[PDB]
Amino acid sequence: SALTQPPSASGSPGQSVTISCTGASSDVGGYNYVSWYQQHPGKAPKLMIYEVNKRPSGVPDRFSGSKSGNTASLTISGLQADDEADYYCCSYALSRVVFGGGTMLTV
Amino acid sequence: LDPLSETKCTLKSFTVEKGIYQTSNFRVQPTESIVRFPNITNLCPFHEVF
Repeated sequence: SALTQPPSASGSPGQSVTISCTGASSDVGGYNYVSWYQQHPGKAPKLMIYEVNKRPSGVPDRFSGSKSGNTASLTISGLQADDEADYYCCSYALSRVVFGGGTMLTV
Repeated sequence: LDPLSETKCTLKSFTVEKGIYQTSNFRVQPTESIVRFPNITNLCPFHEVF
């Protein structure tokens, strides 16, 4: 099954928003194969979340991730005027990278 | 070719004396048809672990 995400989401500065993701897969290695990448307008993406209960080093604490069943969630503690960008959830369970459909974020 | 020839082959001789000298062999009725009766189901998670 291919990944799916909401068409978009809205918010405002200081508010805590969240983004969802459905259509994940599994294997003998676990079920934590979900990663979120934030791609600004007209430039290379950047890794934001991996191992949803974790994240890369140096990543601001303004973001957080969690999973529940076949659905995942990307929690953000606070938006900013510069946070307007696309977000894609991606699964790499069965040695096959299947990016998400993409969801827009605005204020 | 006939019961006498199999009797000879069991005796290993060309001159059989009088009697029931050999219990030639047994009559195994042959299997005429073959049957395979497995179950029915779907594919397997082949590479969900490999």
